[PDB]
Amino acid sequence: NYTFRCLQMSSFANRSWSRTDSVVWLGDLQTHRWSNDSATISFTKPWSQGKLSNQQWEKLQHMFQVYRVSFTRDIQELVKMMSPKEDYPIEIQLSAGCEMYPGNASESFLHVAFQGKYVVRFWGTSWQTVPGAPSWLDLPIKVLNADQGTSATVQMLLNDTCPLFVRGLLEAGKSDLEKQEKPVAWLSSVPSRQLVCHVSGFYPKPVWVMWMRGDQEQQGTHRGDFLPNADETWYLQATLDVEAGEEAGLACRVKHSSLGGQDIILYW
Amino acid sequence: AAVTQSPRNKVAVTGGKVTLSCNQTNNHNNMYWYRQDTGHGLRLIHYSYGAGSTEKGDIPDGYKASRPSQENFSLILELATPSQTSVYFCASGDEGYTQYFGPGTRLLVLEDLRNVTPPKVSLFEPSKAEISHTQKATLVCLATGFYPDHVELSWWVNGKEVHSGVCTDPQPLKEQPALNDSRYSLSSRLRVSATFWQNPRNHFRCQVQFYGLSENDEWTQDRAKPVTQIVSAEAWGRA
Amino acid sequence: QKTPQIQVYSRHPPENGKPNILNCYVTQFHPPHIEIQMLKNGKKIPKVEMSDMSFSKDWSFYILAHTEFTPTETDTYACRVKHASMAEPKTVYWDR
Amino acid sequence: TQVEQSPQSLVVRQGENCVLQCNYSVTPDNHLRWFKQDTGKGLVSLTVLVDQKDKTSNGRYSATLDKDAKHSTLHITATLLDDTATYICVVGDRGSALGRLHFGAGTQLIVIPDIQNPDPAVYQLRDSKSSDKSVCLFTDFDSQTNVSQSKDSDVYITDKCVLDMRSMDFKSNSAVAWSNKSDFACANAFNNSIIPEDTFFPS
Ligand SMILES: CCCCCCCCCCCCCCC[C@@H](O)[C@H](CO[C@H]1O[C@H](C(=O)O)[C@H](O)[C@H](O)[C@H]1O)NC(=O)CCCCCCCCCCCCC
Ligand SMILES: *[C@@H]1O[C@H](CO[C@@H]2O[C@@H](C)[C@@H](O)[C@@H](O)[C@@H]2O)[C@@H](O[C@@H]2O[C@H](CO)[C@@H](O)[C@H](O)[C@H]2NC(C)=O)[C@H](O)[C@H]1NC(C)=O
Ligand SMILES: *[C@@H]1O[C@H](CO)[C@@H](O[C@@H]2O[C@H](CO)[C@@H](O)[C@H](O)[C@H]2NC(C)=O)[C@H](O)[C@H]1NC(C)=O
Ligand SMILES: *[C@@H]1O[C@H](CO)[C@@H](O)[C@H](O)[C@H]1NC(C)=O
Repeated sequence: NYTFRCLQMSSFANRSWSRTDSVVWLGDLQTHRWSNDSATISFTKPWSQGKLSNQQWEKLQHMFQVYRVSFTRDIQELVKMMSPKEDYPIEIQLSAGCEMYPGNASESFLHVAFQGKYVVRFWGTSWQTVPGAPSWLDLPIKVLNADQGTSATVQMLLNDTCPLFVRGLLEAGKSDLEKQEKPVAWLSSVPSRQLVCHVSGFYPKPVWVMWMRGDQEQQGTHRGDFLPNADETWYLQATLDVEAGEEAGLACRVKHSSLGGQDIILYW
Repeated sequence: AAVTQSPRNKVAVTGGKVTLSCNQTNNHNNMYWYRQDTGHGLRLIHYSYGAGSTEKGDIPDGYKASRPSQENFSLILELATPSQTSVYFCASGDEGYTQYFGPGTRLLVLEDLRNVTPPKVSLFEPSKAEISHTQKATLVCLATGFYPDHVELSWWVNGKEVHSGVCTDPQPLKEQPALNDSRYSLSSRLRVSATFWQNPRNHFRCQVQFYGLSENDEWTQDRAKPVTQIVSAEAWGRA
Repeated sequence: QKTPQIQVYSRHPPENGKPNILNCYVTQFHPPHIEIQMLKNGKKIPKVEMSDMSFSKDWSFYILAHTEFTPTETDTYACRVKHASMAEPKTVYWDR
Repeated sequence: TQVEQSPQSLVVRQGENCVLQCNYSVTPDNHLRWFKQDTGKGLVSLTVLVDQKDKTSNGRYSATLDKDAKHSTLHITATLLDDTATYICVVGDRGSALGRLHFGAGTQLIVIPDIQNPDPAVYQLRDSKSSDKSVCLFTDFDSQTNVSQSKDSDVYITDKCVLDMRSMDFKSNSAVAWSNKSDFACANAFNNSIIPEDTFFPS
């Protein structure tokens, strides 16, 4: 049930200075990156071309080499259009791609944030402002929608190219997408008093961590957030309040796909 | 989808303030100014996305822009220099990609105005030989003694301009090529049917619009001030 | 503007004298322009890798820094972050 | 200089076809427009091509655009005199007002008019106000005939020029000569020009 995400982040500091950087994710694995300094898009995975031929890829990259330069000048020209209404510094963020579902069905999106607020999306055959968006955007929208050729292409990329590509990505990357990596747990404590159960290096993300006295799951166990490691595995911790002296006989228990049913039991 | 420019033709001295105006009624948000110099394609100077805004184009240096209103876009040259001699086009558009162009304004910027002189105009009447030989009648108009070469010659018959049967020298000729600020001559022809010319109720007139000083330009010489004016010559057909 | 959250943690179970990797996970910031340092005993660590900057579904930014480090009894490790949203920079120390 | 046109100038006989070329490196290339500009006038739009491989037409004008080759041509079928004009290629880099137009420098076309019934003559015409002033008018020669400037710098001779009486579907070449002095007559006016043998000189 994997989501393919292109994340464009563009900064516009003043009239002249601008940079645009993207990353691409399939699920929670990075497949591409494209740094403002690079003329071309980089693969972060051996399979990042999916099942596209070299022709199909070059053509796709070229589509984008031109979009990057063009997007930039268009935002600049729109700032000229609104001013002094709106002004630099400006941050535009794009989130685009498609979610793939059982078998054939899919759903594409293209969402735009301005100054970190979601305001615009491509939907159907045109750009439209979403709810809560400021009315002034109605001018940029009307101008963007005048560009018939940009619209036709965006429709083609959302409707056809994106799911086609992702269909092929999932095939090329099954091996990495389905990798199983065992977590490793350790315990530690701090004053307030508070026990910690560190679980690190597991993949994929779904995991279970509860403190326990025997077979008794503790009420107050607090799951922290999933933190990433640099080698594409996950880190999580779980904390539990205790009166000093009560540490005796407490276990951290970890369930996870990689372990094939041998839960990690760590006593204190 | 119509656009007008004023003036259509200007003679100006070095250091003069010149203002070129553009007007459009289409309610087009967007206006543009360009200059056209032979051997170059059109070049963008300034543009505007709406009232009270302007933007530098590719060649802004020496021009200020003014967008006082939706209808009006003005190109202002505060200190005109010979290098701004050109043909200037204005344009307008909505959100779409088309730009609708004005008719263009020709500008010449001179170092000195000391030689600006309006033309004398003469009309020469068809030959009786031509009439009998061809059954056609050819008028000739002559414009002489003018400087600089910024003139529009046009023919009018009974108070309406005629283009059919007309041809005017592509270029004026220099009356004295050996001389720096030589004066110019220009000729033109209007050919009609002999019987049209034979009709004593047809008023023919050659008209030359000269472009010179303005009522405001300074004039330090004893001759009549060479203002932008019309000089013309006229005759009635006869049997 | 939103303030940056800094979280410091190690890749492997820390134990004195044993080579490891240290992470600084910086999140929840806008705008994206940021400066991240990783410190040993107050001094900038020289080989620090950065992930590509990214952002979440709430449009806030995040980035992961890591460096190789050896835990000892006496050496302190910290991650120092400067942003527009903060008067002075924020230092979060590693604590096992 | 991202829009090149060829040829820079051409001369054709009335009735002939011609092809004008445009080659560009503008990116992106949303659309291409051909303008016609008459000497001393404005820009009239003939056609605009918008598709990857595109073909258009407008009377005796047709055009092509190939966006991969970044190439466009403009064909004029059966040229007429009024096609004498500069032809300008323009590329637009957006499908919207966000775009910039990139103008070519143009191609200059001159069409030599067909002269169906030549009747070379030099006539003498009188000033309407001053009886004693006159001009000499060389007319109705065909297009092989060239009008040279005089040996005398006090004699003025204008270059050939074609008028079209659209009403009678009739065209004629003309040139004018006059002079400060009056030891000057029309018989001796076009002396320094190769003028046809049968030229009418009325008494
Ligand atoms: C103060 C103003 C604030 C504005 C805030 C609103 C921002 C909303 C912005 C939405 C994106 C605007 C991008 C416009 C991009 C066009 O400038 C660009 C150039 O278009 C020109 O060239 C095109 C071409 O060469 O194909 C066409 O000819 C077009 O007619 C012409 O105008 N357009 C493109 O490069 C076309 C592709 C658009 C790609 C954008 C979608 C990217 C995400 C999809 C990824 C899915 C993965 C498969
Ligand atoms: C491409 O698809 C849209 C409909 O799909 C939706 O919009 C996409 C951009 C993407 O976000 C999808 O996941 C969405 O489900 C078509 O839009 C319809 O167009 C018809 C006629 O063209 C019109 O009557 C409808 O109003 C549109 N539908 C909606 C839901 O807005 C579009 O035509 C497709 N274009 C191509 C070229 O394939
Ligand atoms: C981000 O990338 C763009 C394009 O890669 C850079 O713009 C170019 O900058 C160079 C060198 O400074 C100029 O000579 C080019 O004319 C620019 N090309 C364009 C605008 O298409 C931009 O400088 C980069 N920004 C940063 C901050 O590094
Ligand atoms: C634009 O932005 C950068 C980064 O903030 C700044 O250093 C630079 O001086 C600015 N340039 C101009 C011309 O103002």
